[PDB]
Amino acid sequence: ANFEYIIAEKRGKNNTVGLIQLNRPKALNALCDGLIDELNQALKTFEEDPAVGAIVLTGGDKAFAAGADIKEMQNLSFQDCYSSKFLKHWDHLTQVKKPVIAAVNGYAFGGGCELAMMCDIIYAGEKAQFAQPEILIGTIPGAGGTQRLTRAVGKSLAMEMVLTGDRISAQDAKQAGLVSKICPVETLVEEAIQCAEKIASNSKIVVAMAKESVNAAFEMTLTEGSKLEKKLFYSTFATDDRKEGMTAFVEKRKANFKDQ
Amino acid sequence: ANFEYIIAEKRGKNNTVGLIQLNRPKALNALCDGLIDELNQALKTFEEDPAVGAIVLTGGDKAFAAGADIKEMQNLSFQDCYSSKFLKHWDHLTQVKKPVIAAVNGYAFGGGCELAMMCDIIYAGEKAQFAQPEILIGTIPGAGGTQRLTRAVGKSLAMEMVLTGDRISAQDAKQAGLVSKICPVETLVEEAIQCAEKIASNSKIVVAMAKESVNAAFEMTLTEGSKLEKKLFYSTFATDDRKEGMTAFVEKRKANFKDQ
Amino acid sequence: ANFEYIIAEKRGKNNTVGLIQLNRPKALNALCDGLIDELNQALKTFEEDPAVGAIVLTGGDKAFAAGADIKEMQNLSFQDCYSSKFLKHWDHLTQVKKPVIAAVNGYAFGGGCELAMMCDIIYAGEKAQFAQPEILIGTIPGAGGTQRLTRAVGKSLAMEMVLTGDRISAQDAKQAGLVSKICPVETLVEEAIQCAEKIASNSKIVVAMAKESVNAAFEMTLTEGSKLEKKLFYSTFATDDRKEGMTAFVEKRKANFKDQ
Amino acid sequence: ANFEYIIAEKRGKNNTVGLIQLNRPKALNALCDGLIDELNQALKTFEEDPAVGAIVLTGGDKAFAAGADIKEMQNLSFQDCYSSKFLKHWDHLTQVKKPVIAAVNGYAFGGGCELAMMCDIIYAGEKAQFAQPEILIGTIPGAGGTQRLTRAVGKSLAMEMVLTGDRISAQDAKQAGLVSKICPVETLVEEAIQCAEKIASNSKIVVAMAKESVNAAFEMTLTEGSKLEKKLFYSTFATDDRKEGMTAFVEKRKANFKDQ
Amino acid sequence: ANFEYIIAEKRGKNNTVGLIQLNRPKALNALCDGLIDELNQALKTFEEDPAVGAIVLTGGDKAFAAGADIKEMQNLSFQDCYSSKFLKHWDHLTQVKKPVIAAVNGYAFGGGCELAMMCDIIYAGEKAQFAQPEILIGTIPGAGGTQRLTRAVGKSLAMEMVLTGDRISAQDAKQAGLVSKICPVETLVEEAIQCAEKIASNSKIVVAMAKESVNAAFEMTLTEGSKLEKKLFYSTFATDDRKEGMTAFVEKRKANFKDQ
Amino acid sequence: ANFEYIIAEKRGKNNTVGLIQLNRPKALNALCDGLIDELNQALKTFEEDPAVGAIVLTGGDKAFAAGADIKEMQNLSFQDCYSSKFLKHWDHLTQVKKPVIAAVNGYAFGGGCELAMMCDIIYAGEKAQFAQPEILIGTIPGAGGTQRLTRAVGKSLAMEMVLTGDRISAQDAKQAGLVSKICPVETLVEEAIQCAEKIASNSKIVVAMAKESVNAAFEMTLTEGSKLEKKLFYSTFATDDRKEGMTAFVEKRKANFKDQ
Ligand SMILES: CCCCCCCC(=O)SCCNC(=O)CCNC(=O)[C@H](O)C(C)(C)COP(=O)(O)OP(=O)(O)OC[C@H]1O[C@@H](n2cnc3c(N)ncnc32)[C@H](O)[C@@H]1OP(=O)(O)O
Ligand SMILES: CCCCCCCC(=O)SCCNC(=O)CCNC(=O)[C@H](O)C(C)(C)COP(=O)(O)OP(=O)(O)OC[C@H]1O[C@@H](n2cnc3c(N)ncnc32)[C@H](O)[C@@H]1OP(=O)(O)O
Ligand SMILES: CCCCCCCC(=O)SCCNC(=O)CCNC(=O)[C@H](O)C(C)(C)COP(=O)(O)OP(=O)(O)OC[C@H]1O[C@@H](n2cnc3c(N)ncnc32)[C@H](O)[C@@H]1OP(=O)(O)O
Ligand SMILES: CCCCCCCC(=O)SCCNC(=O)CCNC(=O)[C@H](O)C(C)(C)COP(=O)(O)OP(=O)(O)OC[C@H]1O[C@@H](n2cnc3c(N)ncnc32)[C@H](O)[C@@H]1OP(=O)(O)O
Ligand SMILES: CCCCCCCC(=O)SCCNC(=O)CCNC(=O)[C@H](O)C(C)(C)COP(=O)(O)OP(=O)(O)OC[C@H]1O[C@@H](n2cnc3c(N)ncnc32)[C@H](O)[C@@H]1OP(=O)(O)O
Ligand SMILES: CCCCCCCC(=O)SCCNC(=O)CCNC(=O)[C@H](O)C(C)(C)COP(=O)(O)OP(=O)(O)OC[C@H]1O[C@@H](n2cnc3c(N)ncnc32)[C@H](O)[C@@H]1OP(=O)(O)O
Ligand SMILES: [Mg+2]
Ligand SMILES: [Mg+2]
Repeated sequence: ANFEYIIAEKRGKNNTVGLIQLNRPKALNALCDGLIDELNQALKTFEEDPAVGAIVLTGGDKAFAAGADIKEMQNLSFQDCYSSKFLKHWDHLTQVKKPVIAAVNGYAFGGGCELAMMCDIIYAGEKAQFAQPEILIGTIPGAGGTQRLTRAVGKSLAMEMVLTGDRISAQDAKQAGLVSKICPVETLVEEAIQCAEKIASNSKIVVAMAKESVNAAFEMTLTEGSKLEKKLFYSTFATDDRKEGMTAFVEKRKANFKDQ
Repeated sequence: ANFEYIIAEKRGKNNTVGLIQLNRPKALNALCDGLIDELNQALKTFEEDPAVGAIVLTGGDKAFAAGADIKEMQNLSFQDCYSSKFLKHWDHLTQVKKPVIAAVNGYAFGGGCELAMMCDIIYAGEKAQFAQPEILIGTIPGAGGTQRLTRAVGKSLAMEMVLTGDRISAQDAKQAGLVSKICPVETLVEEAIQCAEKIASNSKIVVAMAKESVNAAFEMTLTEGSKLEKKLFYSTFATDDRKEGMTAFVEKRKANFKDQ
Repeated sequence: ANFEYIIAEKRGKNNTVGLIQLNRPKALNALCDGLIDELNQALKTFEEDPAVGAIVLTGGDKAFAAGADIKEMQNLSFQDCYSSKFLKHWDHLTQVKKPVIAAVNGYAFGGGCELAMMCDIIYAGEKAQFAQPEILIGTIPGAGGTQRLTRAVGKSLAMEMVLTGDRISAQDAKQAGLVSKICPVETLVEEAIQCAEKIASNSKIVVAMAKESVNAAFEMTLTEGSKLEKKLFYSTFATDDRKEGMTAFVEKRKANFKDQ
Repeated sequence: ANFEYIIAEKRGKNNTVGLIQLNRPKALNALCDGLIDELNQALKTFEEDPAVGAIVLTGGDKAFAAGADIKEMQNLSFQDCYSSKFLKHWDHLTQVKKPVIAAVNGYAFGGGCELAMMCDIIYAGEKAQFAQPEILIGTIPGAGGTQRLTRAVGKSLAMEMVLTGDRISAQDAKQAGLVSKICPVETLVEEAIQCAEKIASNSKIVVAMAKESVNAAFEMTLTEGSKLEKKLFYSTFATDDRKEGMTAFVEKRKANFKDQ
Repeated sequence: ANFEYIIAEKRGKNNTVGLIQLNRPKALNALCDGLIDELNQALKTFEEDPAVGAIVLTGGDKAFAAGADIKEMQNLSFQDCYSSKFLKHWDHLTQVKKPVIAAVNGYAFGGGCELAMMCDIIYAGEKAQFAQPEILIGTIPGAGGTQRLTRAVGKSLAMEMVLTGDRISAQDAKQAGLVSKICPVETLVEEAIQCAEKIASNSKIVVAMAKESVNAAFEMTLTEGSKLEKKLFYSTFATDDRKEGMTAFVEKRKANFKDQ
Repeated sequence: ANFEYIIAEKRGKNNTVGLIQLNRPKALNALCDGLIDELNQALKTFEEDPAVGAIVLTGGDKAFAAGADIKEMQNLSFQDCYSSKFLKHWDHLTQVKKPVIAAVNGYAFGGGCELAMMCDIIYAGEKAQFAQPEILIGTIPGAGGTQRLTRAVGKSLAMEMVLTGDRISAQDAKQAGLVSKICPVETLVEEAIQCAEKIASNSKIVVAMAKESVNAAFEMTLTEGSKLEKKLFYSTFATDDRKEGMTAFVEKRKANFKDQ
């Protein structure tokens, strides 16, 4: 559809991966309400499509997302934070059932780093940079900059970034555990699509159950997380893909999953 | 007693280290019911042995453990998994009170990675590989593979492995946090025994309390985890080894612990 | 004030950073009760000063802190713990609202490692070393040596250090996530003061909210932690520094925070 | 609007209370998808309405709600539950930030008891009956019938109701703590509206913060829940109603809250 | 089988309920090692029986259980308690998948109250009494006496019983939430068996899922409890009894469950 | 002493119970900073006094405590609450390791209800009343009024009291779980002292462990709470009172505890 701030298209072979690109190179991909709206619409369309198995959220080659639009929240009041339209539709990424890969190129600061952290996998470019400069403008992160970041890179580095606003390179993010792979700036998006393709080639119902169990590691205690994982594991046997997948292995052949 | 799938013996000076070697070079150490039953028996006898202070779990030079036998759970239905005696004796390692070290040589896939992740310390070989290919056969990890992994390597890398099934090298595991030390393939087992020897050289009662204190980090909040650690710290003053160890510091000599 | 174990002074330009140096180059900065008292007093004075924005905790070039004085706790009984004046004023550093940076040079063992882990940021020297040798004296870490360590470096490395007492290098500490920056031995203290200055230049009220939100990651679930972050983010709009910081950005100028 | 299964209207003086009634006497107010969709619409309309301060959910004199429509979920398969439009929009009532009072008359079984427990306050009639008969049809509660009930009436009584499917009288629910007030069958709705009017007479912002603080008790530990309550207590000081409410108290007059 | 301290028999029509009666009227059913072992054996036998659907745990008319045998743990030591197993095998009731009903007649003190609290449902006689007199002998509860009690009766009453050792009447336990139904002394066992029969008539697989859902209300947060309950609810559709139960309702007939 | 708002004295035989009375009949025992400062001092001296075993907190015959002084927080700013001295030192009552009983007579509103809930046991008079009218002045509870209340009386009643500011009778508090015993207005304090004396007749070190175990119910999961109870149960064997208490029981005599 006609989008002013993003470009939604299905990339890769078999049209199984959905690429959501943020088109705003004049503001370094500023996350305004209009952009967030289009982003949520695209995510819903790809999540409600049987062909799409995974989504790849990317930006530009110079900056993935420079965070929220300060020009909009400048004059916001405290009362305008609780009972208003402003800043309420940011956590839609956390309610998606299909895997979402984050291709980060250039600056990913504030809302951008929060947007990437909300995604399952994060692929960063050789020149990518992450930071939480909220402290430099008199505010703190508001979408996971102090919760997901701390759990990923630890307290020592999280405290520094959040309290100093300094940037970390893609290498430090890889070494700290924030990102899983570093790819060239020219092939970052292609590598993310290739990864999404491999993920979409598996049983979607099982992929969702897996994502749910992995995400449950930050909301439960290990003892209960294990029991919840085993219950989801038991439930996999109710699907036909489980029988097909295991039967293919014993017969030494490729499995043909039907998403059921 | 006789064993068909494992080799159990005591190693190290004074025979203070119990070695459990998975012996099935034809199935890449497939974790079948027979192997798990013998593994639990080997863990039990070493647990009830007052001479053994630590246990070392190892496999083969090419494969540590390939996971559960897919040929056995192929025909299993949902009703069987929930209330039938097939997949119910995998979590005995979590109940072992003595420290356990996992000498991972070669493939540690699926149940193997979980088996190693359930131990306290994991020593990996130069050519060791870890993966969670459950998604490739139409299922998800069922022994905490999505809980302990996520807590160690992070959501980004854990999500990829669980959703893509791709392998990670020993170097990637050491940098993430899954394994602590990388050893040559020919010296892995001996170095793990040498580490177990150092552990067994301390008071077992205090070694058990310390092991329980570390495990509490994944089951309680940081506030309550510190209070529990405080009470366990106070409990050490009720043992003779505490007085002996501290007295062995003021007096410049070697401590002679008595496990009491 | 006159101190016998520490040297409290305000370093850096404009006197915005408070430095607490443990001066005991004969027992490797053994954390005696008298030292802990002076340390708590210095922390209180800096925390109750409108000029100090951040604190830097450091020791000697050869040793940061060798842990609690075993000479004192040698003869303590089980009743003397749960019920006396012994080992009770250690966790005061956890209640300090202002950021604290740990400049670790040389040995940081036992209580010294826990003392460093209680801080928000840890800068380690090239020759610095961390360890938890409590197991060698018949005791276990009782001030967060297992809780804050396991959550940072992982179970495998934490279990090893706690059950073996081996020393990890500054490089390994950074790769695991315990420390954020590896600074030269001759410039460690200066770099830490510079970092503290960069933190003390931001809105103190916002810096406090940021620290508390990051600490919440270890006390709450990811869902509730995100909602607590939301309310804290909303509360920033009630301060004057929030508007000044954002207006300066829109106007492309420097922000002059008033700490309110 | 044109509702086929509900009757939404603003009752009470000043139209500050929104009444949502379920009109399906021929099915004991069975919760079908159409009924739930209309229920969610009425909730959103009253939530966005600036005049409505509280909502009152009620049914018939003989049945509040007899649970979900079994005729619809009869042929549903396991795959249908994890997809395909089925059973997703039931928890919308928990996201309503405004207080909701449940006026229960007659049968409140299964989904009806869950819907009542989802509300903040529950007023039951002299003849009201609560039960969880899911077990009698080969299923279990799926919208909190095993979590909120257990937390209110205890494990002993919750187990009996869930495992046996027996009913409890309004007198039993009040003594157990499930309902707060027992009103006559002829004046249950009026008393519920009166309670809603009293709640809609104070600052809506403070009412929202209060409701969130109460729900916080079931999502965190007592230590963290107290700190959030304290932070919310600090936050309300930024509102004008806080100053007006207290000023009126000091001056012995009626406070005129402006909801800001 | 041959039991010296208990009487295990299968009571009720169709032999679907297993009754475990503690036969020791000379020590008020003091829970000794031998008694606990026999109790565990009887539980295991009933749990591994395809006919028994529920278990009824009862004692004498004057005493259900007077707690652990002080004559055995008198000369015990801290070392013999932490490492050497002398007190374990008590939590065998927490691992039972089938519902267990506690018919409490007379004294239920210390271990007896803990034994009853570990069961799912508790039926108390008109003259039954509950207490935690551990404080009177210089000890505290050790089998969840403080955890399960505080979560049912409240902090005020729990604190009083634990710090004073006073007894509460069956009526008080009923109003507080520790007992669900008060039965006459001469009909307590029969009514308890009747309730067990009502539980032993539904799908065992679904009854187990329901019990596990209720037990989970004390191990995690509400938001996570709702998710697990919803997932377990979805899983019930993979069983045959679910379809049979719902089809019988639509057809207005009795359901014939087959435990699958 | 020279107190101006309270009357602290040691009542009961042998002077083993410390009575703290709030003397302010002209303000319904308003909790101002001066009262709280003296209350903390009275709690400190009684906690350090080796003869006092329990404390009893009481008010007047007409009012226990009418909440914080509104006239002192009227002109407070959002920055003052977060940075200034105002509204601090209220949680000291929760840090008292010795048991504390709350004798509530008359009004217990706002801060008074929270102050009473902070104690371990609450004895209420026949005419006592509890309420949380904070909502009527444009504020919410700020000392656990929602956390501890909801966890005791339930969500249904807690929501009503917090959102309507309605008063509940002493009978309602007893049936809900807020108070444990109701006593005549003329003998409330005497019965409270008698209860405190009973608690003071047992081993203080064990009484402390017991209180710590009960408070643990509101900070951890049921699984972890049970394990901590066991460790505290094991730690009790290191005390001499444990041996004395059990030795007296088997010998049918009265135990002479030595507080160690
Ligand atoms: C609860 C739901 C909402 C909560 C979400 C959390 C709140 C937030 O995210 S706060 C926003 C965080 N702040 C930031 O991330 C950093 C702000 N941006 C910057 O500092 C810099 O622009 C930076 C470092 C990224 C790159 O700087 P630089 O290369 O020098 O180029 P710069 O001139 O500044 O940017 C070019 C254009 O991008 C604009 N821009 C950059 N970032 C933003 C932004 N966050 N908002 C609005 N405009 C922006 C610039 O203003 C400029 O536009 P123009 O000249 O037309 O006015
Ligand atoms: C908690 C209750 C249970 C929960 C546990 C969680 C569930 C699981 O663990 S699922 C099992 C894990 N999944 C996998 O391992 C995917 C399997 N991929 C492989 O197995 C590959 O063998 C791999 C990559 C390890 C090595 O590949 P490769 O070197 O080419 O050897 P391969 O060709 O497969 O043959 C070696 C022998 O090992 C057998 N084998 C390997 N893995 C398994 C296995 N998991 N089960 C049974 N047999 C196996 C092979 O079938 C083969 O035997 P054979 O010639 O008689 O047919
Ligand atoms: C509230 C809960 C708080 C408690 C939480 C956990 C409890 C603890 O912290 S236990 C203490 C930590 N344990 C340890 O450090 C094990 C000790 N190993 C060492 O201390 C070594 O000295 C080490 C490795 C740091 C450096 O050793 P090295 O360079 O060879 O020199 P060394 O001779 O040992 O030290 C020089 C002086 O420091 C003293 N010293 C070193 N550490 C300590 C100490 N922890 N306590 C007392 N004195 C110490 C030495 O005794 C020696 O003094 P002296 O010559 O007068 O006898
Ligand atoms: C997020 C996941 C989704 C959310 C999970 C929640 C889903 C659930 O698990 S809840 C489903 C469980 N609910 C129940 O079991 C209660 C079922 N109802 C009954 O058992 C009885 O009707 C009962 C006990 C209320 C007594 O009613 P009674 O006085 O005997 O008269 P009865 O004839 O049964 O009812 C009159 C009409 O109501 C219908 N009715 C009653 N309940 C239902 C129902 N739950 N569904 C459909 N129709 C119903 C009856 O079928 C009958 O209609 P008709 O004659 O036209 O077929
Ligand atoms: C990891 C943790 C696992 C273990 C944790 C469990 C911790 C515990 O349970 S500690 C035990 C706590 N229980 C108690 O304190 C209650 C002890 N019993 C009593 O106080 C009283 O006997 C009471 C009130 C029940 C009834 O008293 P009363 O009616 O006057 O009759 P009484 O004479 O005392 O009892 C008759 C017989 O029962 C014996 N008996 C009663 N209780 C016990 C007991 N707990 N242990 C051993 N013998 C007991 C009596 O000693 C007496 O035997 P005998 O005449 O041969 O000496
Ligand atoms: C975060 C750290 C701090 C957080 C703690 C939480 C914050 C709070 O507690 S907010 C305060 C909440 N408490 C209240 O709102 C109740 C205020 N009290 C009342 O309203 C009365 O008790 C009431 C009407 C219920 C019964 O009182 P009543 O017998 O009718 O006569 P009343 O005039 O009100 O009382 C007599 C004297 O008591 C004074 N008084 C009563 N309550 C207070 C109070 N909370 N503060 C100051 N003075 C009070 C009255 O002002 C009056 O004094 P005066 O004649 O000199 O003006
Ligand atoms: Mg890491
Ligand atoms: Mg109750």
